[PDB]
Amino acid sequence: SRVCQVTGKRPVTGNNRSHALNATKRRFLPNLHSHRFWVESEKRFVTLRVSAKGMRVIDKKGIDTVLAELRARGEKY
Amino acid sequence: MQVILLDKVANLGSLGDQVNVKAGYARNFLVPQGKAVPATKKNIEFFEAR
RNA sequence: UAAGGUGAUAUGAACCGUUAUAACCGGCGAUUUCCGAAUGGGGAAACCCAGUGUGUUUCGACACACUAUCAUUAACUGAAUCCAUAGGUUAAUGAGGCGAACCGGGGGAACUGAAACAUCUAAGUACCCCGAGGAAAAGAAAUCAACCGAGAUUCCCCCAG
RNA sequence: AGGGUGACAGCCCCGUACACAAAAAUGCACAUGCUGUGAGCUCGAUGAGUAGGGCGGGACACGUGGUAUCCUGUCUGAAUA
RNA sequence: UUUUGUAUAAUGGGUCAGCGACUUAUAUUCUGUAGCAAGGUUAACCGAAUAGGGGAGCCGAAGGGAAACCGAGUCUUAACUGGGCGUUAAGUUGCAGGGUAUAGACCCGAAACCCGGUGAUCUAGCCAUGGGCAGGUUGAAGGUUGGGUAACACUAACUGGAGGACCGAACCGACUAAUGUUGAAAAAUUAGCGGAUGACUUGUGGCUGGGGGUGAAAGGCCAAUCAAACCGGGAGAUAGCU
RNA sequence: GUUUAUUAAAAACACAGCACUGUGCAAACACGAAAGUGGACGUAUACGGUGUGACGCCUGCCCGGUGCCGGAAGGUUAAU
RNA sequence: UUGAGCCUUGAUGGAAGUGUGGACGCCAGUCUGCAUGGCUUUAAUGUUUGAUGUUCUAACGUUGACCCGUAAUCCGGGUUGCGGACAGUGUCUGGUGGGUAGUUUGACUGGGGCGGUC
RNA sequence: AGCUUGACUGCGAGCGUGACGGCGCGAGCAGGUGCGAAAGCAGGUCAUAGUGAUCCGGUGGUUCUGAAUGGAAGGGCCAUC
Ligand SMILES: [Mg+2]
Ligand SMILES: [Mg+2]
Ligand SMILES: [Mg+2]
Ligand SMILES: [Mg+2]
Ligand SMILES: [Mg+2]
Ligand SMILES: [Mg+2]
Ligand SMILES: [Mg+2]
Ligand SMILES: [Mg+2]
Ligand SMILES: [Mg+2]
Ligand SMILES: [Mg+2]
Ligand SMILES: [Mg+2]
Ligand SMILES: [Mg+2]
Ligand SMILES: [Mg+2]
Ligand SMILES: [Mg+2]
Ligand SMILES: [Mg+2]
Ligand SMILES: [Mg+2]
Ligand SMILES: [Mg+2]
Ligand SMILES: [Mg+2]
Ligand SMILES: [Mg+2]
Ligand SMILES: [Mg+2]
Ligand SMILES: [Mg+2]
Ligand SMILES: [Mg+2]
Ligand SMILES: [Mg+2]
Ligand SMILES: [Mg+2]
Repeated sequence: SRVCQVTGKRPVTGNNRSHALNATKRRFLPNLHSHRFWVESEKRFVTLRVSAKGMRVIDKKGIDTVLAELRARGEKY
Repeated sequence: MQVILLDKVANLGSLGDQVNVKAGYARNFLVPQGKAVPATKKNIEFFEAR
């Protein structure tokens, strides 16, 4: 599924609206990517299906923390 | 993404400076290649003691 | 508790009981074929076939027990790669399916109304889905007030069509 | 109260008011035993990819309207008594 | 019943019996009636539970002006000789009724739109694996041997056995007619007719699903249903019509 | 040969043949939120789409309109 | 190669001898330097930043090859070749869009349509 | 033909005409103005066609309103598109 393994971001439904405001169902879905991440603390690469932001989080909090989560939460990975 | 260096490296190499690198440059090459590391405000003290 | 009983259509047969092991009622046990989440594999539900263990002064073949999957934990094992991982076996736990409404959540119509119809309405309704409890949810102010003050959430009547 | 009995029964029957009863198993309260759990004082700490913003939607009675406020798909991003 | 008008040859009714259509709730206003009266009445809730408590509140006693504001006046204008709305009549809460609002709002009736399901045991096409075609014709390529060429060509016999080839049963079709039309039959019977070694025909089993399938194409077929299947749901859709 | 099972078997559909056009393969194209699958265990003498319809003799003029192909200039033009 | 600011390689509120091209100089200075003599436009070095072109690998692709899980044309891991900041995807955005959907398409009227009328 | 801005602002007894929205006629009062010696006349044109409700919004004016308070936004009112 199109779920960001870091943020839990998933597709959400909203509307389209024309210039005449005609509503047509639609979905916003996240900017997923799947990415080889180096951990070093395990001498290995791990591919997380990750959103940008998911990346920007990993940048900030730093991988291992994020990996504490997921494992804390049960995410396969 | 400021990070601190480790070896020489590019037009910023210095064995331990606070640069401001582009993130992709950072978290895809330098760190996985061990040529820098994030400056997590804890890291800005170990290479700010020398 | 008891003088009468062996459910009903439902007589009959053969019985059982009367001062306490007749029946009947209640509490707790016992037995509880096969199918069905079905869980040993399969399958046209109630059937076919196994591996391993047990079992026979007639120790063959049959009968019985156990063997699904996932999760967590442990143990033992263990590639590419030596380390280490993935992988593999066993084990202990828990899950699975069903069920009236109420409840929270993910999705979410059109008829219809506008005396037509797009915005708007019907309506976050119907419906699909996931989940849980005896209730659910909500909740201990980054809330209101208006310079006076109030003091979580929830429900009822007002405020007011 | 009510039902039944060969027609309409306080006194025929079964009940009713009322007073009583549990060998066992259980719901609920307390009281403790066992397991798991933490209490207490001193000194600290005070929730950042967040608040806010841009784009797109959605929620708030409120249709973007002069539109506060809330939620976030997207790109951003503080102060810290 | 409907109509300008119906014995009407315009509708409806074979007959009887039973059932079958202006309701309910909450708001609002009017009439009646009752209580009290410049006042009337409580809502939830408490409850010794139709009591009693509870006056939060609602209506009325003041109007005028968009409003600030003023007030038996006020607004208009610089200002009214003025003018507009007001100042004189009582209100309010129950109970019964007439209207209206919101609801299915007097009852029955669509063709349809949306949602979730069930259907390829009919039929369309396709996949896989098995089966069928009496009898009789025609005589393609090729072959052989003579003739014939310099050798080929070519030619005659004989041989060979081609084809969405021929005639014709089984089998598959459905051109004509009559019969049948409350059938023998919700599509057949009889006499004739087409194909009949092929793009043939057939048994079993499989796959394709509803704005979707399949279609040698007719809008054909998708279970006697098809210009959007069937079942349940929204649902008492809506019906200015009968 | 096929067709409106059940009022139309035909001059309709199909057909071999013809032409245009797309497609360089992870093909175009189709089913599919996606994974994937068909196209094809094929590869331009292939495959899809469209029109025409054995064969014979042939298929003339018009690119202004609409469409398609090509066009690194300039004018106008979105978020930002 | 190259757009554009602040720092920078440009200018402002040992005298005199030998004296020669350029100056947007309406329309050409025997004047200055070459060895020697008691806080900018005419443009370019360090940057923070776009446009284009080359190169690289390290995100990302691989429906090439080999290895292991594993007797497995799925997936994953691994090595490697190829591709490579492209491709693809998310959000936003201009174009196209009967492929698909919802709808509109007046009334009068000597029937209706066409005409005419409003 | 001369001079001119009465094609004026606030009002309006009383009427006509419309289902209504509305439209029309009007002496007179107040302020200020023109022509006339003056009485006077003038609130557009000899009259009856020359037109468009509401909503949304623009503009100018306006101490009327201003979501704690001062402001402001926005609104109202007057004029106008
Ligand atoms: Mg079984
Ligand atoms: Mg099984
Ligand atoms: Mg309508
Ligand atoms: Mg205080
Ligand atoms: Mg805090
Ligand atoms: Mg008539
Ligand atoms: Mg009549
Ligand atoms: Mg008569
Ligand atoms: Mg008659
Ligand atoms: Mg009649
Ligand atoms: Mg079939
Ligand atoms: Mg034949
Ligand atoms: Mg024949
Ligand atoms: Mg049928
Ligand atoms: Mg109906
Ligand atoms: Mg409805
Ligand atoms: Mg027919
Ligand atoms: Mg026929
Ligand atoms: Mg072709
Ligand atoms: Mg033809
Ligand atoms: Mg359409
Ligand atoms: Mg509609
Ligand atoms: Mg008409
Ligand atoms: Mg405020």
